Amino acid sequence: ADCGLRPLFEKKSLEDKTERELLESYI
Amino acid sequence: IVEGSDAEIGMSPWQVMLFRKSPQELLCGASLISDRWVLTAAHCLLYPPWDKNFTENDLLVRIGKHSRTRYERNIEKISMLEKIYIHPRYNWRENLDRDIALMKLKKPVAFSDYIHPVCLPDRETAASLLQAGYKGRVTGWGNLKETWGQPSVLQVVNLPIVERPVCKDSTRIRITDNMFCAGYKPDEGKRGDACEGDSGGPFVMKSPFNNRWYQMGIVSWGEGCDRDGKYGFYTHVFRLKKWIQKVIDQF
DNA sequence: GGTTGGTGTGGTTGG
Ligand SMILES: *C[C@@](*)(O)[C@H](CCCNC(N)=[NH2+])NC(=O)[C@@H]1CCCN1C(=O)[C@H](N)Cc1ccccc1
Ligand SMILES: [K+]
Ligand code: NA
Repeated sequence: ADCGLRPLFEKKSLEDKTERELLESYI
Repeated sequence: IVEGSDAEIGMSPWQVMLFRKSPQELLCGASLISDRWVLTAAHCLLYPPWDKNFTENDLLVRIGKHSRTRYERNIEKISMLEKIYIHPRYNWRENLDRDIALMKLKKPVAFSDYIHPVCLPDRETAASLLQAGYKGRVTGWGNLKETWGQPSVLQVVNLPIVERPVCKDSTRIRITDNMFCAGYKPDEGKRGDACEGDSGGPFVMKSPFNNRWYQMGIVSWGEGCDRDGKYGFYTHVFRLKKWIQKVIDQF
């Protein structure tokens, strides 16, 4: 289903204020 | 949550508050994993050393929330529990091994912009995300500091997963494969931790492969909160997934 | 206030 995809973020193509910090940690 | 910040609206739509019927009080966090199932820490429900032993009728859940104590008219949804399942090998005597419980809602909850389930990891997602130095995110309405206080809205902090030998060396309490630890090292120059009242809430990670949020951990225990050289301990969701699947399949 | 603060031509929502 669409588990894990937030109506007000991923579904609207909007990023929250700190998720980039998580993405960066994988670098 | 210590040294975190206020959540944005809808940032954590799987966040669940566990609430005692009377006296009315916030007990714990929890997370929504389908329209009918909510995951939490077992110690939120059963902890004999503190005289806690709640069943279904003692409790309700509140889903969709942002304010800690205000009833958010037309946004939040309240569910009674049909049944509670605590992991049969939950060890409250010693180290909270297997600190995990499932609560089945009496009726499915309707999803909204504020209410939406998180994913559980499969073997591959867990192998690739659950690595030392990768960051996940913890959320809760628990204490802002060790007491030895309460936020007015949901708090969020991002924290790196810590190497198992560093976790093990930080405490005398016996660490198992059913736990992992997260938090900055003393010298790392950032801070943050979960705290009392945050138990049951999710440690989540955003997959860089499919853009979905996965719940990797449950806030479980710590010694103090945000101390230098200590780390927060989290129930390892993927390791207990055979039990989660067994209960949802059977019930 | 209220299943609920402090302010709303509401807000993450009426009157
Ligand atoms: C019930 C939860 O709110 C709380 C979360 C604590 C998270 N702390 C940090 N720093 N991230 N868990 C607890 O309070 C658990 C329940 C029982 C006592 N406890 C502890 O964390 C003790 N401080 C340590 C402990 C005692 C006995 C067994 C295991 C751990
Ligand atoms: K009002
Ligand atoms: Na620390």
